[PDB]
Amino acid sequence: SGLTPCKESKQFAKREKQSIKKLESSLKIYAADSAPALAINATIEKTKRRFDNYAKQGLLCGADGLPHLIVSGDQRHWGEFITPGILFLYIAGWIGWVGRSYLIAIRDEKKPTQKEIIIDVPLASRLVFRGFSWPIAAYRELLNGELVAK
Amino acid sequence: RDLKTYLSVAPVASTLWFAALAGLLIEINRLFPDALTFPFF
Amino acid sequence: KKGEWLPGLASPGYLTGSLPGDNGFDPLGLAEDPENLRWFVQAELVNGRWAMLGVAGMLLPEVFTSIGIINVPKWYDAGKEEYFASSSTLFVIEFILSHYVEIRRWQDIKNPGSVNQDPIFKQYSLPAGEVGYPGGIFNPLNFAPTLEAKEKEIANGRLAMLAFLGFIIQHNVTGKGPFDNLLQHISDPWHNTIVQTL
Amino acid sequence: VAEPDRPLWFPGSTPPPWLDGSLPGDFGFDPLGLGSDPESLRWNVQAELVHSRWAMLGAAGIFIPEFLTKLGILLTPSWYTAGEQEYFTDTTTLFIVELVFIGWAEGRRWADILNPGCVNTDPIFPNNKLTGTDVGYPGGLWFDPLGWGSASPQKLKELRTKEIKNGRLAMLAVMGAWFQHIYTGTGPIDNLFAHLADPGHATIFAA
Ligand SMILES: CC1=C[C@H](O)CC(C)(C)C1/C=C/C(C)=C/C=C/C(C)=C/C=C/C=C(C)/C=C/C=C(C)/C=C/C1=C(C)C[C@H](O)CC1(C)C
Ligand SMILES: CC1=C[C@H](O)CC(C)(C)C1/C=C/C(C)=C/C=C/C(C)=C/C=C/C=C(C)/C=C/C=C(C)/C=C/C1=C(C)C[C@H](O)CC1(C)C
Repeated sequence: SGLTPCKESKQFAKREKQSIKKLESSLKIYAADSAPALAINATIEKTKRRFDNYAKQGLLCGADGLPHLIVSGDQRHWGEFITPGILFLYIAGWIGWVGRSYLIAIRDEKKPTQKEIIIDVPLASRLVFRGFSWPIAAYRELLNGELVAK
Repeated sequence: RDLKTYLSVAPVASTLWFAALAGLLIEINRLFPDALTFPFF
Repeated sequence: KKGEWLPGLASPGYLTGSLPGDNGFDPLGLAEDPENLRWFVQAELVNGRWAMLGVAGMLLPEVFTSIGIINVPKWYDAGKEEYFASSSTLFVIEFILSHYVEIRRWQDIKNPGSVNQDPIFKQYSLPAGEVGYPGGIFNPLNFAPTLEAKEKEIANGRLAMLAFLGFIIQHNVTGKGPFDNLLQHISDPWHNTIVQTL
Repeated sequence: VAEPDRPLWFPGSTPPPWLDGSLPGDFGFDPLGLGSDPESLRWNVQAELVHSRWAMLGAAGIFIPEFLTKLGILLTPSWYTAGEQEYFTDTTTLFIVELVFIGWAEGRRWADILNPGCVNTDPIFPNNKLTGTDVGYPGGLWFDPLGWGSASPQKLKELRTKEIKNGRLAMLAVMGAWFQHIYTGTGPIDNLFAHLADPGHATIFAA
């Protein structure tokens, strides 16, 4: 954390300033009441909103003038890494768990490959929401998690 | 036609799936752009 | 006949209906395995029981405070200051005791034979036979623990948890109290709803 | 109860085999073979019935501009633009309320489609019951007080056919009104009058 918060970084302010002037420059050729003008003014308003949020959410900045992320585990920045991540692992786990629920449903059947190239959508729709409680995979792990043959 | 349903759910199932995903992702961004962090906690 | 959480649908097979509060409700097949089912039954009990007191503990004082019979802070506020002993001391204490009494029912769950050793001297014991339904001193009044009677406990617990879920979520966004939230809704329901708040 | 010498949408043609003629309103019309398979068909029949019933209620929507145009009334607001109004409590709230009741209504009909029973009960009073056999004809006092619903085939068929035919007509109607407004930016009835005044030059082309 050898950095300075973005709220109080001159370089971070110079970037917002320089960016807006560039978009405003383009604003000149199109005159006022105009489609491009409204499009550029919308980018400018989207630009201000962006920088505003970064400062607002206490993100440090580097001498470069750009925010940098802390992933150490520090509590002030869970938003930077840890919070989104857990969110990921939830979804990743969801997808994988549902995907594995399908293969087991498919495995003891006729031609199993037939449903791997042509999806059983009724079956899939039945199993998709099981991923919602996928971290109760843990309780499968206490018993039938993985194969004993290997 | 059973069969038409059958053409579907092939790798057209992938594109219908990813097109839906792309749409959802795009709208989220349109709604919440330039997000570098999760700020709700 | 059993109760159907969903009329048209059929109940799953592992749900015999020999269980209190069984309405064939396992759409995600969490209880397909029987062991999981036992564990979950026990879990539902306790999650349901704590919620009962909690909802009650949380709600009633708020109501009484408004009546003016007594003055206490709102549940989401009991935490800051004002107690003999710090917050830390209570915790460690809460922990030591909760740790003992549970690391305690757990034994009865794995193998149902942990009723003796009461107190340290062995004179007193618990006589009975259902997990998560201990007897003895636990039931001073000896109300028949009739099946169906158990049905009522579960329903309340299930209800309590929706309430608890409601209180907490309601707290955010609202920034007020459940009873307060209720008054706002009661004063003018069509203008006070999740719609006006969010 | 199939009739093969029934009139057809296409007099010369041959109808598909699945379109038996047993069903009400069957003119042997499925060029795309959408009703090609029995399972799909049952579903389609129910869907058409609902669309037809809903469309008919919608037709009333056509009805109001009539009185407002001449009789008057508080129904003067055009159906178009009707939604964005301030009455009562805000629309969004209304919609949410609507979603719950109607949901229960189908999370309701749906069970019936999938099964044969559930009519069998009024959950609160398990005795009110009510029964009508057949699919999208629940029957009972709530839906069939007069009881003209229960009857005999031939009669039921005739009556039922009437239900569907009006519905199909109603469906085109509603769609026609929606398009009519956009292409004309006016009232449908005005469109109606305008047409009569100058059917010769008053058409889609006029604009
Ligand atoms: C079943 C199933 C299966 C299928 O298959 C699938 C699905 C559907 C997924 C599912 C699910 C379900 C569910 C949802 C469940 C939930 C539950 C809950 C919510 C609970 C709570 C629960 C809750 C709870 C316990 C709570 C409790 C609480 C408490 C005590 C409290 C206390 C307190 C008080 C007094 C006062 C202060 O101031 C605060 C406090 C301290 C805090
Ligand atoms: C695919 C195919 C294939 C095969 O094989 C052959 C064939 C048969 C040819 C085909 C086709 C067919 C068709 C064409 C269909 C169509 C339909 C329709 C159009 C419907 C509508 C339908 C329609 C509908 C429902 C509608 C409804 C409506 C409504 C309710 C309304 C309501 C309302 C009103 C009143 C008034 C107010 O102010 C507003 C509102 C609220 C809005």
